[PDB]
Amino acid sequence: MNPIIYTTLIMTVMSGTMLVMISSHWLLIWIGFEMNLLAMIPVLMKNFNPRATEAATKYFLTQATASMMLMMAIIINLLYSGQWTITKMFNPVAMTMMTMALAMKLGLSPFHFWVPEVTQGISLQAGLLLLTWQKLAPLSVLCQISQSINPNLMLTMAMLSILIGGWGGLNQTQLRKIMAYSSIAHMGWMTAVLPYNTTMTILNLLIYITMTLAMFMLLIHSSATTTLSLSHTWNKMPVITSLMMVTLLSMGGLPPLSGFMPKWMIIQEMTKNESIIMPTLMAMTALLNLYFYMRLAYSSSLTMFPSTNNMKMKWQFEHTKQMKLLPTMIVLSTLVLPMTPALSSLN
Amino acid sequence: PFFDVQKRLGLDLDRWMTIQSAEQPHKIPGRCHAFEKEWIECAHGIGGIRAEKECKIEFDDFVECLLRQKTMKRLSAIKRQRDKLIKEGKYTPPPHHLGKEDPRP
Amino acid sequence: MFMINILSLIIPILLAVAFLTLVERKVLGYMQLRKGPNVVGPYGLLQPIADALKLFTKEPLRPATSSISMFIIAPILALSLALTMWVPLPMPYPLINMNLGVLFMLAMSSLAVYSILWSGWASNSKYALIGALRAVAQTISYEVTLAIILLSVLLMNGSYTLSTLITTQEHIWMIFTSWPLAMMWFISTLAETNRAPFDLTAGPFAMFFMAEYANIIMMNAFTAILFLGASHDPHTPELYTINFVLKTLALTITFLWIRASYPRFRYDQLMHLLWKSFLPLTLALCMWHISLPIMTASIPPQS
Amino acid sequence: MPLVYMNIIMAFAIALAGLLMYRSHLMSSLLCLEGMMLSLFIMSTLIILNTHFTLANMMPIILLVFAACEAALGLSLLVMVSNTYGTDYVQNLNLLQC
Amino acid sequence: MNIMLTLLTNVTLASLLVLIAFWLPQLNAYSEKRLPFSMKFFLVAITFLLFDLEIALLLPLPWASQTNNLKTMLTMALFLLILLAASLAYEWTQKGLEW
Amino acid sequence: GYSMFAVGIGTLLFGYWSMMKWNRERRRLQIEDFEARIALMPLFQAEKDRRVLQMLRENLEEEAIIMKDVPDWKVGESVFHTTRWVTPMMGELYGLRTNEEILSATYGFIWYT
Amino acid sequence: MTMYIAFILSTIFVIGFVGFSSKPSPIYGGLGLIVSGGVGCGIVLNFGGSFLGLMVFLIYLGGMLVVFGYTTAMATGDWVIYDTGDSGFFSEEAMGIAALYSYGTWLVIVTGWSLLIGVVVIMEITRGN
Amino acid sequence: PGIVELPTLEDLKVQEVKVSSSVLKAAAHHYGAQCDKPNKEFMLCRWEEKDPRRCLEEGKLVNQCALDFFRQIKRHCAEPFTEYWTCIDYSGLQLFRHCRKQQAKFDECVLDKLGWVRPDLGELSKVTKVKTDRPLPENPYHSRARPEPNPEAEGDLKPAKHGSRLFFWTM
Amino acid sequence: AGRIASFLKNAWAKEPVLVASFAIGGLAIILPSLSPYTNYAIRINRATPYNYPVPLRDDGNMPDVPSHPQDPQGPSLEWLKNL
Ligand SMILES: CCCCCCCCCCCCCCCCC[C@@H](O)O[C@H](CO[C@H](O)CCCCCCCCCCCCCCC)COP(=O)(O)OCC[N+](C)(C)C
Ligand SMILES: CCCCCCCCCCCCCCCCC[C@@H](O)O[C@H](CO[C@H](O)CCCCCCCCCCCCCCC)COP(=O)(O)OCC[N+](C)(C)C
Ligand SMILES: CCCCCCCC/C=C\CCCCCCCC(=O)OC[C@H](COP(=O)(O)OCCN)OC(=O)CCCCCCC/C=C\CCCCCCCC
Ligand SMILES: CCCCCCCC/C=C\CCCCCCCC(=O)O[C@H](COC(=O)CCCCCCC/C=C/CCCCCCCC)COP(=O)(O)OCCN
Repeated sequence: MNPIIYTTLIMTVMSGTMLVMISSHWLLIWIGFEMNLLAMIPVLMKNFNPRATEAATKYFLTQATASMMLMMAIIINLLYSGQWTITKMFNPVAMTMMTMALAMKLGLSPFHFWVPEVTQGISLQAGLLLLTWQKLAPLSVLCQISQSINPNLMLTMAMLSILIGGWGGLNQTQLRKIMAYSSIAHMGWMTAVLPYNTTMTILNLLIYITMTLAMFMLLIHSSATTTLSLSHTWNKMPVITSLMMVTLLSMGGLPPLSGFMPKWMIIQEMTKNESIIMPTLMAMTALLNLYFYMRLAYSSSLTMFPSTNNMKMKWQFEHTKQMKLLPTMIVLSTLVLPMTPALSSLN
Repeated sequence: PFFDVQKRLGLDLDRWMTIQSAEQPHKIPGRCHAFEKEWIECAHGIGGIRAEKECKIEFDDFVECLLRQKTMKRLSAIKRQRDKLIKEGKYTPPPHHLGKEDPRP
Repeated sequence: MFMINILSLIIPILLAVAFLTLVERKVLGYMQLRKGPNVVGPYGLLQPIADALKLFTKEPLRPATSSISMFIIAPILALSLALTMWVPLPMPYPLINMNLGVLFMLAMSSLAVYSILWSGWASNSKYALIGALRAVAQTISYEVTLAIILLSVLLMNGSYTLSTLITTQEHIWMIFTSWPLAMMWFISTLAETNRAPFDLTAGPFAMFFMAEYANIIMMNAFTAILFLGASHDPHTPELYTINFVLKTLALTITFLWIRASYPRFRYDQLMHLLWKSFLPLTLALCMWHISLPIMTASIPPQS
Repeated sequence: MPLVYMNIIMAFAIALAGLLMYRSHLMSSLLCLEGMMLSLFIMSTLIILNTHFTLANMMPIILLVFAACEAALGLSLLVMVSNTYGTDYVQNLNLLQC
Repeated sequence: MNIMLTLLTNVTLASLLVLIAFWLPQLNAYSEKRLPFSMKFFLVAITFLLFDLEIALLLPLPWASQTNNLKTMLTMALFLLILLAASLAYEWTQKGLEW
Repeated sequence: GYSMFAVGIGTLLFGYWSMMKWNRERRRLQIEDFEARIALMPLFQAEKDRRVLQMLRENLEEEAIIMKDVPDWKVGESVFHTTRWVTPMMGELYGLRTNEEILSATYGFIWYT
Repeated sequence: MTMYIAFILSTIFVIGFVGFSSKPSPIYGGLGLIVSGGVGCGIVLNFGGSFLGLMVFLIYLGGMLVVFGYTTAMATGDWVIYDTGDSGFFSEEAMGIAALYSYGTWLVIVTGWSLLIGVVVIMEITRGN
Repeated sequence: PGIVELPTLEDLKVQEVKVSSSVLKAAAHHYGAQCDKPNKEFMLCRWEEKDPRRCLEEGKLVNQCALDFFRQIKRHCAEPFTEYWTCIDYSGLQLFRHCRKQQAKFDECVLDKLGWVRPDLGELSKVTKVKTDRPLPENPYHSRARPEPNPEAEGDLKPAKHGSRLFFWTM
Repeated sequence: AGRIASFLKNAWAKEPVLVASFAIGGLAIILPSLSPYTNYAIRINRATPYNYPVPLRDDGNMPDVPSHPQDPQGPSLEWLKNL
């Protein structure tokens, strides 16, 4: 498209998210969600193909259903108390409607089915945007009303999301579907600590966004969307594969990498509330995510796969376009564990 | 999450529309305006937990005004008992309630 | 006696449509250096009755495979809307007095496209469907500018009440305050009813014809009330009724004149006419008529 | 909460269930979202009028507008999908899978 | 009550007349023997719809002129009309109004 | 060319001036009507209060007659904790009255056209 | 009582929603939704919302159900909760709706920006290529 | 919770003003000019007490004063008033403008008979002051006592003792 | 200047509708900020009493508040009458 129109649409998406974040009226939050959805579709359809159109229509159907459910929750809450301010709901039914709408918007299980398909259909930059920026508004709304949520429902959906992400990632050869299932598992981790501490939710969100940005920019740099395409990168850019392996190790939650910071903290927080069984199951299930991250690392950087003859020509050229923030993203996603107490900044 | 830009800048982007008793055009009064004003003045600055536990009387009155469920229950009970008595035949409505009264301006 | 009032509003409108057919034929004939129907009846006055009897006796050609429900519903909706839109109008006293009478008329006009859509879809022909799509697109396109012009003009009336238009124009006609909007409104009402030069398209056929001519008379009466305000004396409303009827008749004869005077547009040509000449001027004059009462401290009373 | 509110709520629930069925004809899915928004408009208008909350008389119209804008986009999407297949069937959108 | 009765009378008369028209000639015996989907019509329909949404917002303009805040109301009305004009201009310059 | 545009602008200005005068006169007439309503308002308020109180007392008397056999009923018991006067609901005034005037008080203004 | 006209209107509303929720022959579903919209407009008008009912009936029906039908053709207990006082010499609904410009500047800004972006988005999506 | 107290039917009995709205509109300007003091007493009491049961005697007073006003009208110029109201009653909108001549005749008659001057434009809408001896209600809303606020602690900040104290971190 | 004059003359030919629309819209934007009758319109809107004017309780320290509408003190509408 035209760069002016693309920039306008990106700023409209950001302004919708911002509208959701800064407003105190439920109508304005709904309007921000509508603005975000309206400006998000052409970004998903920036490169025209049938798969992108299918992904965009599935995404629109899901998000529009979620928006209608959210407005139903708002109107019921207004009916049982003539209040428009985003605060504790005051109605049991309204809270459930709101929780399901936000779970559908976030992609939490059992509303996860759209995330892998939409991520696979759209390009890598669209997937980066969808998996990073599109989680801020629903999570901010959830943080604002965390005192209202029924812990049973939120924790059930969190554990279901972790299990579904772990199991669904094991069966994937496509990199975008792997990222989608990883995002589902990380959302499950994020929403299990909302009833207890929203600061841990925000810390997990920030760490996950950093790692996802690094991984997507590495996948864009070495333009691969499959396992076998990524297996060719060592024969041109071995340093990229090494950085990707370290980032994958971090995403699996291994100490002393940055990815260990959230789960640890979250587990720690959940222990202060006499919740022992649930964090144990969450860690055991995160072992599945680690397994398929390790399989990707085996296929990419820890072993040398066969190459082709035409690769020689690619040896004579270098990238024209570069990401300025990719080194910073890699460093922030691998080596910030010593700076953990800085989480007191209420990030 | 919530970045309170309006409070920092003093903008009032959407706070004019949040409650019944906030400066309606032409000073039109909300049906539950008195009840909401009392509930708000009870719960100001106290915090959500203490507001929920301590201002329950005002919120109950505000809710009742808004939905009138208890008034509906009482009116239905009165009508049902009156219907039972008229079916039994030991009660007769006065001329006022039959439309035979003398209306006043 | 409300039912008697409803009948006294409905039956005369249908009679007026029936004799408007004869009036149009005779006017076109005399404009074409000939006579109109002057044989059936002393002065052609029995011609509409003969046409109605012939149409109601002739076999109806149901397509034998078309959607029966919509094939019947479309003329019902057409007649119902055409007869309903006369209720809001004040001549001088309206049968039904509405606060938002103008908005009600606009909503009825917006509904009127469903008959076109359903009749086109029922015919079970690709060409008929294409023609119906042309008609629907033209109708919605021109009702846009009808609505915008209407609100721009009403910004001087003070409300959506149709009776207040009589009070607004007690001294001067609204034609002098805004003639350009009236010109664009006249062209848009021509386009809305599919009258020339915008006419690109047994029993039920007569029903559609009656609905269309009823909408023609109704639109002309609406224009007369909106832009040519007749003086009303509360102790003798017959003067207002006669004056309003004469203005409506003049506007209808002006439609006949325009039909007899000009060739017709192409579809793309009238699309371009609207979307590139009326809408820009309509928006500009809407801004102007928003600003004018505030600039001149001439805001109408009601709020 | 009287019977009219429950009738409108069950209308919204019926529309939501009909949307979640997906027999075929994605146009029907759009129609179901549309009935959902219509029920939302009706019930919000009833609540706002009953409580005499003068300012929120704005928000039904706004809701309509925004929802209507959404409808437009959906139609576009539907149209484009048809341009690939010649029909708006739901079962044609199976290129992307879990 | 008056409006409902008037609507019922109008619909009843239309129905009676259409059925008598459809059955009067049925008493006497007689012989009794695609794909294209042009894109421009959808676009004009969508433009009408987008414009229609803009029309609703203004609808309250006749009442908006009595507020004592004439400056703010005038500014917002002109802003809405300017954005409608900008929508028209954008669709014009991008070949959205062509056949 | 110039003359036709000049004629159009001139008639526009004439219409603007005439409607300016007429609309200012209409504003003054509306202010006069509002003043008359303001002058009449206190009597209407007194009559409204007295009518509402009479209807409430009649309903209370009928409730006292009817509820004599209900064990736990208290005649004229409020449903609000507050002692503050609450504007009566429409069903409280016309609950025991005839259907015709219930429909009147409910839909007379809405249905009157 | 007129046998609860509001209740029967709500019942017809629910029946129409059931009618088009089965999704038979999307033209028939559209017509069922049109009937449901008319009934809901009747509900709002009978409640007292004249302007909002007419907004439903004009914008909703005459524009967007019309566009849905166009696109489809191209392809293959009451009376109790009410008030006691009056409004004055004006209608509260109109004043509140009217107040958006004076009070709702933020709403106007966001809605206008959203509609302009929607026009741009529609053209970009339907561009093709 | 409690019993709602209502005045008896005898307390609500008053000599009523039994003239139609056309007569009232015809007389409205002079009525507002003449019967102003009881009306303002009643309306000030009505917005201060926020209770119909606390304003009944003032309503009786305004009824009596309106009756006195109409008795004066009846005694001196019944015919001029009757002609003027006939005109007001005819019009459906009851517009003052429609029958200016009738109003002029009525105005002349009252001034000569009662020296009454019709209030000008913008006078009856003025906000005026009322000399009343009724006490100002100290708790018109019948509110409860507001709950005690939170302690609102204050002090001078010192560094956190032994740092963050988070796991093995010494700062 | 010269190029602007050439552009306006070239647009006034073959595009008169757009020129007229832009001129009318620009006037509608600019003129209200310069008219001296806008404040008169605001004052007229302020002088329209939709609600009952609630009297104030006299406390012996309100000289500018009238006791009767006929009293000289209080807002006047002679500017409105002369208009
Ligand atoms: C994985 C590394 C992530 C790094 C994050 C990006 C780094 C670049 C950011 C650029 C500078 C950010 C500072 C923003 C300037 C003004 C900040 C102000 O606007 O916000 C204040 C607060 O700012 C932020 O809270 C501080 C952000 C600092 C984040 C660092 C902590 C991350 C955990 C430790 C990991 C190690 C990272 C350090 C190595 C770089 C007040 O917020 P408040 O309106 O009152 O409430 C909203 C938050 N609530 C709802 C949770 C209460
Ligand atoms: C200050 C920060 C600037 C940079 C950040 C900008 C963020 C995006 C831009 C949009 C935000 C603009 C802020 C306007 C908020 C409206 C509220 C404030 O401005 O006051 C209003 C003032 O309104 C004025 O009209 C402001 C006019 C500004 C709007 C016109 C143009 C806006 C365009 C902004 C972006 C829109 C799309 C892009 C266009 C290019 C209310 O006036 P008033 O009547 O006293 O008070 C009402 C209360 N009453 C009833 C008790 C009296
Ligand atoms: C009730 C009153 C009725 C008034 C109208 C009666 C009609 C008389 C008979 C003639 C009508 C016959 C109908 C046939 C359709 C004719 C439509 C038509 O052709 O108009 C087109 C025409 C031009 O299009 P084209 O020539 O094709 O070229 C454009 C592309 N370059 O469009 C227009 O010009 C529309 C303009 C309408 C009038 C507006 C003129 C106003 C301009 C200056 C006004 C200034 C006022 C501003 C405020 C003043 C402040 C200082
Ligand atoms: C500050 C006021 C703003 C608000 C007023 C405007 C409201 C409504 C008007 C705007 C509507 C949208 C306009 C969209 C512009 C597109 C024009 C366009 O692209 O047309 C060009 C041609 O038109 C142009 O030349 C572009 C605009 C030309 C200038 C028009 C007037 C500009 C300003 C003139 C006056 C400015 C102020 C007054 C100065 C005069 C002295 C008072 C091509 O025409 P086609 O039909 O596609 O093909 C024809 C070739 N075969």
